[PDB]
Amino acid sequence: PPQNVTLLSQNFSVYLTWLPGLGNPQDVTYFVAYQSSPTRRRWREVEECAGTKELLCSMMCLKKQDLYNKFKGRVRTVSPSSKSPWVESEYLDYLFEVEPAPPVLVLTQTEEILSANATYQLPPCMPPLDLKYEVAFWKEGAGNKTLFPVTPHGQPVQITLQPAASEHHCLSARTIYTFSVPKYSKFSKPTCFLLE
Amino acid sequence: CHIAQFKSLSPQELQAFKRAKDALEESLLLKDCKCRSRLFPRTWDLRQLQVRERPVALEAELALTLKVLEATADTDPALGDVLDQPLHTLHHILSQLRACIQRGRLHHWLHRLQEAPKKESPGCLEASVTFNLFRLLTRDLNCVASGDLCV
Amino acid sequence: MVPPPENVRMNSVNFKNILQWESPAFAKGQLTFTAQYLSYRIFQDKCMQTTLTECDFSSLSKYGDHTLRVRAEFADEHSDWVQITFCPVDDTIIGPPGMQVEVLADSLHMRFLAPKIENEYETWTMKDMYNSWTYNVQYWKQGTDEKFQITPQYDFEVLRNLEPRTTYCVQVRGFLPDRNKAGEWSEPVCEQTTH
Ligand SMILES: *[C@@H]1O[C@H](CO)[C@@H](O)[C@H](O)[C@H]1NC(C)=O
Ligand SMILES: *[C@@H]1O[C@H](CO)[C@@H](O)[C@H](O)[C@H]1NC(C)=O
Repeated sequence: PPQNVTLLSQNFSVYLTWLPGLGNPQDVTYFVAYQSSPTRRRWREVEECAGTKELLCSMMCLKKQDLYNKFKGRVRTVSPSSKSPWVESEYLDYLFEVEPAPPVLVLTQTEEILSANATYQLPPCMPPLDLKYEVAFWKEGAGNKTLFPVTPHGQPVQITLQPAASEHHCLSARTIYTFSVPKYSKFSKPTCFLLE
Repeated sequence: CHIAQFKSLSPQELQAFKRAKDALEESLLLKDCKCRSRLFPRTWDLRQLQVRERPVALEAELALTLKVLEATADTDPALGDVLDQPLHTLHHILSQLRACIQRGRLHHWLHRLQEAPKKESPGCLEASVTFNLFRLLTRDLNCVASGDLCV
Repeated sequence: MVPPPENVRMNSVNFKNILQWESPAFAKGQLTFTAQYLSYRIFQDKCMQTTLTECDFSSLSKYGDHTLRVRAEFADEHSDWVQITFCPVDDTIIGPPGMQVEVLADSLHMRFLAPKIENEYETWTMKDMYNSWTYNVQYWKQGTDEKFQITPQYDFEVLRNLEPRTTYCVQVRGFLPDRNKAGEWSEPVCEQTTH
């Protein structure tokens, strides 16, 4: 049986992660199922993850899954000749434990103005969440980073640009998801180039 | 209609609802919550109903939620203090929803909602209204407040 | 009978709800004031036996109406209930947004920062509380006192076609067209455009 099984959340989605058993052979295979807090009797099995050897399974959206109540998952190692007991993870409430991903910045340089939009690869079945993005802007070689106010998702960030050209400017964006308390994300990798 | 303001609730209000939901769930651990029929679980979503029918569907669900939670609060004082602010907010939302609305799926849903209190145990009713609270406040209320935008 | 509090009002800027009253004259000694809010159907109590003439009600729900009450007590005896009604959604006073104006040659670039709510978080500002929120910008050249009004669609705006070597003063305020409610103007910031 897997030693540490964790139901974690990242990139707006939920995953179940385990590790191989200490004595488990190399031909080890894993089967995973999930249950919801409202219904403790049902233990519906994940079809896409059934028979997987990948130590990682995705439980983002499954049949008859409720993301508005906490749910848990279990995983077992199924040998070709034996089956191990199910190992259940902890309950995960999606609306309060979802880790947002950094946004994808789209840059458009209008005359004396730089517009930075944020685009998101949200899951199709994700609940409607409040997503806002803060934009840090700076010059290469200097630690002075100007941090702009949070902007709602679907609205661009307009940065005033000086007439000066042939300069190294870089941008990054951080997602702030707010349901009851703000959860921040890591700043996106700085994708930057020469302007004007 | 001034319901558009309920598209998103203040995080402080959502914190209060979370506290109430946790307290209600803890009480449910002891009570026997078995339902003759899963009335609250809704197979269809308000989106499937016409924009005009979405409010009346939510109003009936919200009225049941309020009624069951009101009784639970009166029965247990320990739940009364934590459920007070949630109940106040829910009643205000209910008043706006009613003041907003001047056979099919909707008729059966309304009949089932009306007959549920007189045929189901109070414990399972309060369990159903508890586990549907954020479903109603984040998925339904948002679509109803959104109006034509929700599709 | 000890006198009730006088001039009981609720000043609430950016949902910073504060109940204020004036302590009535009483030569017997200092008066202790208790305040309560009608939560649902029962009157819950804050600011119990508060020597101060001020109570904080910012913890109140921001949705729906509330009924507040304050009274004064000296030892066993107490005053009468002084009851007011507070509706945070519309009774609140919209504060002035922060202003960041930069002169860029012959133009002004202004960025407006939404009035923050201390009870809420930096993500939840007064822009998200009111879905119909918009910004009104009023600018004028110094001396002429001829105001010009614009309504930016977002929190950033550019004023162009400005005379060179000339100083203009600008203000910004939040507005709610669906209810015709306007916040207080920001302090006029005056900036010079040169070459
Ligand atoms: C499981 O986690 C523990 C830490 O408590 C660690 O010692 C152990 O190595 C982990 N299991 C595996 C297979 O790495
Ligand atoms: C910014 O992106 C959002 C979606 O990510 C889009 O709805 C909006 O129109 C964009 N604004 C622009 C391109 O100015």
